[PDB]
Amino acid sequence: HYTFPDFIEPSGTVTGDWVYVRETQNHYSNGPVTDVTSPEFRCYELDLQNTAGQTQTATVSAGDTVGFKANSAIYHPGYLDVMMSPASPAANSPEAGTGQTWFKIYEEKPQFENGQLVFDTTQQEVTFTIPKSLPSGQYLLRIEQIALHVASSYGGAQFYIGCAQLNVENGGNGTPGPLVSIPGVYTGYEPGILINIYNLPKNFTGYPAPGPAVWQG
Amino acid sequence: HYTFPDFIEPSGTVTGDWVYVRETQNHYSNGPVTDVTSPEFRCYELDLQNTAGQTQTATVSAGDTVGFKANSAIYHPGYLDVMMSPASPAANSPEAGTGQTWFKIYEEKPQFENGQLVFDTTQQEVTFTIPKSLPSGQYLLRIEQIALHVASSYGGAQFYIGCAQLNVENGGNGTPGPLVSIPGVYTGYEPGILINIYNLPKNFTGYPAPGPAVWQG
Ligand SMILES: *[C@H]1O[C@H](CO)[C@@H](O)[C@H](O)[C@@H]1O
Ligand SMILES: [Cu+2]
Ligand SMILES: [Cu+2]
Repeated sequence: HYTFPDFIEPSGTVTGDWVYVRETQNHYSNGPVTDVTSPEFRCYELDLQNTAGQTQTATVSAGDTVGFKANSAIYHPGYLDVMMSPASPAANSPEAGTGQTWFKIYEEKPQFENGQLVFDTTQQEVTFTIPKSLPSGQYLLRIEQIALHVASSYGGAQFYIGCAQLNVENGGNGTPGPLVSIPGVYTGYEPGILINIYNLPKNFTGYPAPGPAVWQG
Repeated sequence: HYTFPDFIEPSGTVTGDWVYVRETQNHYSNGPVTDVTSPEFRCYELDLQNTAGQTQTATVSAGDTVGFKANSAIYHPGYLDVMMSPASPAANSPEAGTGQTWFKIYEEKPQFENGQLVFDTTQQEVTFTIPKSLPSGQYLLRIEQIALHVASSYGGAQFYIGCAQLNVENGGNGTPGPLVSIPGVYTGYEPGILINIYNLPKNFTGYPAPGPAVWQG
């Protein structure tokens, strides 16, 4: 149970709560979204229609390292990913990211050792690189942790999400892919989402990361 | 989130919901006790004063195999124990087991190998032997699973509890010990209760079972 209220800007400053990140519904409860088919799986805003317009947009350069800071240690075992979408008409529009335009730029997978998965549950700041070749333009940047501590049953996986609003400058001519929709990216039946992390399947050879591969940009 | 509504009698019959097991407060929620100091940590009854009187008492013999069936798979990782107390004035008295009279008879313990804890989260029926040397008389039989999936913080451990009411016949001359009170047995600071199962401390040699040593009778 945690939120991602703070955008970490290119020079390493942790910005204010919900300044550049769309304030989420769980701003107080810290509870997860658990229905991957729901529209609110996209950015989980306090107000899906009003929150974007109350959120500022951060200017960055393609190639910059940026991040999020969680309100506590990211204490559930899971998979973490960061996905991006061009934001049309702009980063502060609620209609941004409603099409098949999302691509993955970063992930942190559990390790696999001795027939057991290995997790890091002590991280609070998550940082990563905005790809150098990413074209200039407005983008949504979505952090997602899939917490798997009770994921053995359908709808058991817990998703902790935040969407930052970006204005990306000094971009290249890359073509991000593969592309997915959110919701749409998951069914809930994926082997990395519906999973018993404590007693793994017989032919388990490593954590299968769900959704698109990381775009090499 | 599970309950232990069904007593498994000596012949292997899984008995009806709450017949010999005191109906618990989470009879619908399946939610856990989290305050080890609370009086209801004892048997977690729907009504601490009324439930015992509405619960039947199972006649068994010392040496018999008995147990509990949970209402689903016991799917959280943790530590399971079974404790007993002589029940005065009777097994159906709410006053039973209010003293320092509890002893451990059984456990299911997580394993430690290569720096990782190993759990079994697939069991639904828990069976065990009532020690052959146990003195004849009325007893409470308390099953407890300490779920550790979120136990890294104080009060994070989740306790799933059921108390069966027994009339033990054909007993022996054993003297059960060591003895504890419930509440009283735990403080919540035990290294087996206040614990990050995913990222274990430097000087961690193996899972330290909380509470008293198993009484081998
Ligand atoms: C703060 O530091 C960042 C990261 O090195 C730069 O991108 C930025 O121009 C400023 O100097
Ligand atoms: Cu949580
Ligand atoms: Cu539970």
